[PDB]
Amino acid sequence: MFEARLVQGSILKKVLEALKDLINEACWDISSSGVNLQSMDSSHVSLVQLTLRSEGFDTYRCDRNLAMGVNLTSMSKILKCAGNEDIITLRAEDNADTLALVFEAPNQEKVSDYEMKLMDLDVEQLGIPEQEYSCVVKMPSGEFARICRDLSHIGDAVVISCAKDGVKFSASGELGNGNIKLSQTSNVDKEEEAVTIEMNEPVQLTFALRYLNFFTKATPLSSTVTLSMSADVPLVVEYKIADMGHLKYYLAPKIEDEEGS
Amino acid sequence: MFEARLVQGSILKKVLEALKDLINEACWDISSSGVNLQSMDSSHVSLVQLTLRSEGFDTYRCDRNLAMGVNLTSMSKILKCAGNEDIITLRAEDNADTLALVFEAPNQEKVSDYEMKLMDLDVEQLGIPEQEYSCVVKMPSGEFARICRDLSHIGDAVVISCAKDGVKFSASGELGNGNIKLSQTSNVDKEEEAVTIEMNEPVQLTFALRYLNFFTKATPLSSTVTLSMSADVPLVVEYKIADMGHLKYYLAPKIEDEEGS
Amino acid sequence: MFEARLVQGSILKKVLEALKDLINEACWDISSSGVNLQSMDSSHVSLVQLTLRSEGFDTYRCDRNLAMGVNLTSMSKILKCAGNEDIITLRAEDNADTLALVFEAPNQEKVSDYEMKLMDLDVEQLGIPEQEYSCVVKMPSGEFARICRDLSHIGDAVVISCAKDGVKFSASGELGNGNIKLSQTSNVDKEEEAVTIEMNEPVQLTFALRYLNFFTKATPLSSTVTLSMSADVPLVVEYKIADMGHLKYYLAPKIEDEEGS
Amino acid sequence: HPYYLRSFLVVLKTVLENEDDMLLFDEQEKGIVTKFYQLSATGQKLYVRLFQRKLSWIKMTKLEYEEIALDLTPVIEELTNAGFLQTESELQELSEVLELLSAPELKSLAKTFHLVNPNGQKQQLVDAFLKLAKQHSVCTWGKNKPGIGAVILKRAKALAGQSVRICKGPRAVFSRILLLFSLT
Repeated sequence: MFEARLVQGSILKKVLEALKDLINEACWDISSSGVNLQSMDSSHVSLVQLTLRSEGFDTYRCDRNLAMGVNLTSMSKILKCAGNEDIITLRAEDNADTLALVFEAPNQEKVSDYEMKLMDLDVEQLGIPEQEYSCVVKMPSGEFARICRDLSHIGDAVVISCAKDGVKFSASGELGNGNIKLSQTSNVDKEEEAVTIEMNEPVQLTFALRYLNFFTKATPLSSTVTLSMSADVPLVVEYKIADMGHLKYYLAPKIEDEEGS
Repeated sequence: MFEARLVQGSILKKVLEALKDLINEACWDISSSGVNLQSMDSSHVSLVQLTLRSEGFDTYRCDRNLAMGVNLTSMSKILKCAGNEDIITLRAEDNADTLALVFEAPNQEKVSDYEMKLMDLDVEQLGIPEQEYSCVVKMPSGEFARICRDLSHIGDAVVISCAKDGVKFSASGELGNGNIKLSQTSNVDKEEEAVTIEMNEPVQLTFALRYLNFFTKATPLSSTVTLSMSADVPLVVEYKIADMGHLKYYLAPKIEDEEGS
Repeated sequence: MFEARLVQGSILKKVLEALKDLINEACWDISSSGVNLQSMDSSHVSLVQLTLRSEGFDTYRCDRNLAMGVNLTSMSKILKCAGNEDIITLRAEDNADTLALVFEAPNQEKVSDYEMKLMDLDVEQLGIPEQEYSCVVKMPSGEFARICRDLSHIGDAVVISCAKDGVKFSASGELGNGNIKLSQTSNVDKEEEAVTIEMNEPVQLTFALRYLNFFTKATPLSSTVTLSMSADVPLVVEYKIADMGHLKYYLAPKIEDEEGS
Repeated sequence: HPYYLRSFLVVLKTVLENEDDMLLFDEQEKGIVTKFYQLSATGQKLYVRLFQRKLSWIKMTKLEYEEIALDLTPVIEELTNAGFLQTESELQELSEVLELLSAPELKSLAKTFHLVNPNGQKQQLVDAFLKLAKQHSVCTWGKNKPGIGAVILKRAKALAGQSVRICKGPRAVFSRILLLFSLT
């Protein structure tokens, strides 16, 4: 019997927004140690992984490992009906095709219950090759969302050059070309201001901005994003959901001959 | 000639938006008692009644009774140009051909005048019956509006159930089923943030959600909304217009089809 | 070479926004006196003049007078990327066709660099005759900005009828007629609330509104419009750009004989 | 139409009296034509009409012809069994199904994908989709399974539904027949 009591419903509310437009259907892999989501987009180019642990859950009970196929758009519709302060009581019955969402009003006057139907998708056990990253970047989430939104107008591709003096974002289009670069923060102790860059070898790659805009819809989840990248490896964007888990994205670099042909 | 001075222009403003999307034409029967409006809706389903007591107005005078056929959509457009804190001075002469609006300013530095064209309409009066109701609920206006929009994503039929400890808002759509219950609390000193139900006999009805969404448009008028229903009796939704008057909203329940057979 | 350093980057953003919907391409005439622009509108109805004196810029230098044809639409999109407090650093070199805009964050942590592609436009200069006007009115920008928007819902022709004790922005339409009459104010401590009017002859005119709505998009630049007209002379709307320059707007009055047909 | 029924069969039964015509047609064509007469009298119309029509994978939901029946589906089953009306069956051809799909439907399919400029002119989205065929490097993120095109055709057939088409063999042989009849 699956029964989870989550105090901060906004945390679950935010997650669905990040997945609502990028993925429509996915398998909700659940274990006795926490939740685990992992799927691919329709265009089959990006990988999303969610590592929600069990410690953050106020009440966790997973008698057996389950996997439920749930319409992400359908979940978002139901989730948006719960306030940003309620107590989620997601609770699932063994092979019943019924996800009993229960919204607990902190005012303790309103009782809200919903049930949604479960689809039957198929699992593909996506292998995730652990592999180190030459260039490591952490910098506050808003500016990254700012930068990736600004360069959308000028172009469609971005050249990220992990320079030791500062990461520089460049795009080229028929409106012109523009480069944006930052400087490593030295004295500001605020964790929401550091632009620290870890350097192992210089790297330059290319990515489609239509997906970078999709990724950053999860800015309210955390203040700092972590970018790790190296030669011929997919881009990884990392968010830290407080202390209950992390939300990492995977973006394969645009092949260097795609623009040639 | 008819002259009315209203200090609170926002009150008259808030009235129009509620009525603008539901009713196109109306007859404003004007007497020394005050302002009256009764108008059967466009789709020939719901009924809207409006009353404004003359005593609440700062200045009021009407020698002989009058009812004007006035376009709701057009006259609503004009008031959008008036500030929320103006001192409206609705005036219309005995020779009923045009309507004068005398929008003012709090600083008495800018005055605005507008002229409205009247229309001749057939005054079809319907005698509503005055009777007691089985289950009556007073509960915060904002919460009711939130409930209506939330269940609107599930189905098109909310099932009302006056119960022991509150109401049993129930949505039943193809995507799922949604049950929401509000616990009856009365110990709260703030009457605005309280729900009180008087019980005489249990009765269960159903109404379409499309009208319920429109019915909520008068939300800013007041913080508390009163609901009364009984067996085979149209639903009653009333908004208390400060100390000015009141607005009642009528909707007959659907006939439960023999879907069980 | 041409180098300009403006601390108040908001001025350029607001200026660029104002001319977006009225002018597609313009030739920027620059001299040692400062930046000047004169480009008659796309619809071939209104004339726009804009001037920037040199001393207003924190740092200004220009070896030879140049004239660049800039796609006005593209400039704003690049400008939209700049923040509300950056130090714009307009710079062009020799006989190139590339505008080098530079945005600098106040904390010196984020350096934004963009480049444009100039285009060749014919330099068409139109004489501006200087003469005296009949009614000159200095009135707060927000009040007028409200006025033009308000009268749009009625019709498409204002009738300004300057008099000895105020203004009478009347209008008319199929819905009716709206006569807004502001009252002359003289005893106000602040200059952002005075509507001082100087008149020699009474004047009654007529103008097209859809331009006027475009015409007030420069509202955030100032809070004091210096609108002025004379007999058979195009309307003059001027905003004082802090201590930077002036942005004057020209519109010829409409002919009454066209309204007869 | 009576004229459609009246003529075609008349054309065949007058081209029947010419020993040269059989001298120029093999036994297989003769057997097909015998099958064609063997077809039901009311089943003649569906092959009679669509033959005198545009050759394309087109859905039955668009068809409105009712003078035979509103639910003449079993006749189409008979035609498919005999081997004239190829149903959905072997539909794995990306270009054909994209032509089959409708423009608003194409826009919708673009929305659920992450293409560039998912709002343009009909064929432009089609070659934009065919551009996605240049692939088999990113679908190899995990398992190889290169059927990106399989995914697109699956979702399109779900979007489109059923459709049919005429086999080239019959079309060709009766085109030969009526052109010999014309001789012009």
